[PDB]
This record gives sequence, C-alpha cells and structure tokens, in this order.
Amino acid sequence: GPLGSMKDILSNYSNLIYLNKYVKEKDKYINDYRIIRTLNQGKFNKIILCEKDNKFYALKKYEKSLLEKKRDFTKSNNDKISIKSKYDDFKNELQIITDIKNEYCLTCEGIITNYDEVYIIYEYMENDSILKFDEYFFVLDKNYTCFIPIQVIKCIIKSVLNSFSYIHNEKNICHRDVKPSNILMDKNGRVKLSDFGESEYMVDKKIKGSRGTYEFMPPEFFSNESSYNGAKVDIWSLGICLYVMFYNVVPFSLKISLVELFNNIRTKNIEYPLDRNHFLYPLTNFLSNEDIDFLKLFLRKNPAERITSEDALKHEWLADTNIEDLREFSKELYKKRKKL
Ligand SMILES: CC(C)[C@@H](CO)Nc1ccc2ncc(-c3ccc(C#N)cc3)n2n1
Repeated sequence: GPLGSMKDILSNYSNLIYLNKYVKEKDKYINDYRIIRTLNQGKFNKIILCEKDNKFYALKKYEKSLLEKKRDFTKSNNDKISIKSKYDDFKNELQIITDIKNEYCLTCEGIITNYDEVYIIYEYMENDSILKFDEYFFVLDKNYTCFIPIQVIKCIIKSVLNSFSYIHNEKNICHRDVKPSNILMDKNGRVKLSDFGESEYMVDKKIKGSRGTYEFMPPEFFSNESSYNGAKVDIWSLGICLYVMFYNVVPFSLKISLVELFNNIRTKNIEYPLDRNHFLYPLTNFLSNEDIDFLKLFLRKNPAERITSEDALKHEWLADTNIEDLREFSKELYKKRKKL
C-alpha cells in the first residue's frame, strides 16, 4: 500500500553510501566514481557512465526534488481524485531495486544518497543493449544491417527466461517493461534483464494493468479484464523481443497512430515471413518453421494458452542451445565497439 520516506525504504539496505561529490582537476567525481559521460538523457531517469579502479560503471541518477514535482492523475477508487508523483513510482522502484540480487538480472552494487539525490551503482554492460532503435532496430550501425544469428538468439532467450524464473518465482515480481533496450550484454557475454522502473510486486500472481511500453503490451490489457497474470505478460513481451530479434521490427505495432496499433494487437494475426521481409523496404538470413513454431507459443492472444516460462525453457527449440555461440558473437561484437 502507501510507502514511507526514502530513508525507511533504504533503512534495510546494507550498502547505502553517503553522497560525496568532488572535483579533482579536469574531472567530476561521485565517491571515487569518475564521470565519463551521461549515456542517455531519459529527460528524467539519466544513466551516468563512470570509471573507478579501471572498471566501467553505470550509475542511475534520481532526484527527489525534481521527481516529486512531476505529478499525474491516477484516478481513485472513491470518486475523490487521487494523484501520484513520479517520486511515488520511484519509491516502489527503490524497494524492488533494493531486493533484486540475481546473476541474470542487472543488480545494483550499492546506493549513493543524501536522501534527495540518488545514484544507483551498477556494472556497465559493455556490449550495450541487445538491439538499439532508430526508425528501426539494429545491432551495431544502420548502413550495415545484420541480424543476430539464430544460435545466439536462443541463448539470449534462455537467459532472460532464467531472469523470469527468479523474479516471478523467487521474488514475486513482474517486470512489465521487457524490451530489447532492457536486455543487456557484457563483453563476455552474459545477458542480464535490467530497468525495474515499471516492475511491481504481484498479488495472487496478478497485476493491475496498463503500464510499460505500448507495443510490448499484451492483448489482455485491451479486454474486459481488470487484472492480468504477471508471468504471461512478461512472456508476451519477450515474445515481441524475439519477433524483434527475428526481423529487426515490431509485429503489428508499427507506431504512427496507436488506434491503428491498439485495434490490431487483440484482433490481428502476425505475419511470419523470412528475416528481411519488412526490411528491404526501407533501404532503397532465412527462417525455419521451427523458429516460428516457437515464437507463436509466446504470442498467443489468450494468456492461459500462452506458454509458461517452464515449458519454454525445456522446449525442443532451446534444447540445442550452446553458450559458446553467444560468447563468440559477443567477443566479435565487442571488437567492433573497440572503435566505431
Ligand atoms: C538507454 C541506454 C543508455 C541504456 C539502456 O538501454 N543502455 C545501457 C548500456 C549499458 C549499460 N550498462 C548498465 C546499464 C544500465 C544500468 C541500470 C539501468 C537501470 N535501471 C539500466 C541500464 N546499461 N544501459
């Protein structure tokens, strides 16, 4: 229900650090973490890339005094209007961030704060996100347009499935914003699920809906239903990620107008051709039945018929998954980053 001050929330975190900003020469520091650059300005959010002891870190900034001013109508239960700030949401995220500890999820290494500014230390996943988006999805650049090899995709999927197992089953947490931006790779190349800003604790394995990224939201959000199965939601979205991994494009949900999108999802059958179908089109390999056999199991409209994560993990498709395929993929991909 209602949550206390930031201090109450962090009151059980055993690695809370007092803020110390200082300047040494031509450099700005946060507690021995040297500021290299800000990786993205999510207007709010904000992730700062730092160095400390020859290691790269990613510290997410958060500002109470900015976040508590940004407030929207949430509409109550009692006809008397309620109102949530983006600081309320952050208090929820803090709780979760405060208890995610898992090798397949991006886990904070410590939290720096004065109880207004918060810098949350994470490892920097040097191979960046799975895919990036600009007009469309790509791996590295966009004059060069390569698709992730199917052997690599298997691992990625298996890995986030292992993330799912922990958050759903050990933690009772639904991610809610499973998305390529949120699937991260290190140089080595492990895959972690990241960003719990829309994630929430489940009640009887369910969430109250409408939250996350529009085109990764499942058909049920568009139904009669007031509550949804958390796992099945996360599964759908991983389904979209897989579809994106196949084609470098989102299924039926191709932006512009959302009515177009929202009218589609619940009603539309997805097109399942071969890799570059959607893609020779804005530019002036193959897929087998089995690849698509498997993706369809993710994107079934009735969530009760939608694959569980258990039956996905031990499906014949991921049976021949080889961690080495991803490792080699990652090692060469990192070599391309060592200057582009
Ligand atoms: C938008 C990008 C700046 C961002 C998210 O896709 N990319 C990256 C790239 C490397 C990396 N290493 C750690 C992190 C990172 C750390 C924390 C969060 C959170 N919450 C989200 C991402 N990240 N995030």
